[PDB]
Amino acid sequence: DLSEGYVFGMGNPLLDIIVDADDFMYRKYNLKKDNIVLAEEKHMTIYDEIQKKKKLNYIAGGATLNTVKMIQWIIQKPFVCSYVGCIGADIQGKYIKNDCSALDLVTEFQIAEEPLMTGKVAVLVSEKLRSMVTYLGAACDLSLAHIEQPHVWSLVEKAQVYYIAGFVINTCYEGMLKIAKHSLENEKLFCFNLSAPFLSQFNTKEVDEMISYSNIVFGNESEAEAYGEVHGLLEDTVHATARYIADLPFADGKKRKRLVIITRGKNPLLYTDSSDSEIHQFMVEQFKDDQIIDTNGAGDAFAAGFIADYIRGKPMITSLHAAVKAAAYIICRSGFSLGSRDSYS
Ligand SMILES: Nc1ncnc2c1ncn2[C@@H]1O[C@H](COP(=O)(O)O)[C@@H](O)[C@H]1O
Ligand SMILES: Nc1ncnc2c1ncn2[C@@H]1O[C@H](CO)[C@@H](O)[C@H]1O
Ligand SMILES: [Cl-]
Repeated sequence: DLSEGYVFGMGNPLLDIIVDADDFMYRKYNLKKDNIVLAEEKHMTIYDEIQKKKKLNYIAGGATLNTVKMIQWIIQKPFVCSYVGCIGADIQGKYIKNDCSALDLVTEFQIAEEPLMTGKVAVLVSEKLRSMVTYLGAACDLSLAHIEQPHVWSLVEKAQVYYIAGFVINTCYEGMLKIAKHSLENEKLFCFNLSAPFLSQFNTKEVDEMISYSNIVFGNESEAEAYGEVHGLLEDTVHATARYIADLPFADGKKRKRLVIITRGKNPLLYTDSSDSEIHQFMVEQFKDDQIIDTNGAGDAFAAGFIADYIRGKPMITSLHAAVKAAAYIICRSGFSLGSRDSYS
């Protein structure tokens, strides 16, 4: 029985535009496998280009939004989760706003001044490669002033659990930092995600600072390798990274338990904490090739699945199984599609 607004999240509300991309698209825009890049000017043509293609799938995205709204979806109790993001005054943001409302996710969306449109992600799907080109758009306009509003900040004060992806470093770092400081101050549960390799590479200061406030840190193999290399962890990078992140001092220099979970695709995930001396591996659900529909958002679902159980008192191993289940459910679906709740289990 969790109170209303028990879980709070802020991030980038984005519209995923999923397309069966031709192979030349990856060479043309210099896109890499399973990677994500913020759109530069040289990428801008990709949005009108994929628009000329048939069978586009428009579906609400945003890493933080995916996770938080699935937690709300899993819990089934109305208004247990609340989300804050910046959309634009267009039909895309209206769709995202109604999508959240449809599953009882409380939202205080900031609206970017026209004509700044809501962010969009070009999800290029092919048999050989999957890659994302993200245009943040309105999501950048997410301000501290909006968060510091009385009616908006009240959602933060009532919350006992926070989830903020590393992606929000590029849009509103002062906001997520102010909340992280509040969380650690009131001994709350702060959950953070490494989100992408480029964040550890180009925003190393912000990532490490967030970790110092985080009680639970999520990451995958590529993010662990990128993080480890930047921190000079040359030998056994992935394991050394998990240990390093768990062992980092908190901001107030107090002794707390920070949980770290590194996912590794089909391979067993790793986990440990600041008290544990060992790094444990946890096996994952095995898939046949024709069973895998779309792995995009699997990591977002994993976090949702774990947190939803963990904050309800479920043991570590039990919560890990729920996390895999959430990810596996998304894998069998195209985009971050949350179907009827009755068909989950
Ligand atoms: N190919 C896969 N086979 C089985 N599980 C997967 C696969 N890809 C992703 N997952 C699940 O989603 C989580 C996150 O995946 P990843 O972002 O690739 O590390 C994993 O820990 C698994 O629970
Ligand atoms: N820069 C970003 N900020 C927030 N979410 C993102 C970003 N790039 C991709 N995503 C989202 O990540 C999800 C995949 O985990 C997709 O739904 C996509 O919309
Ligand atoms: Cl986000």
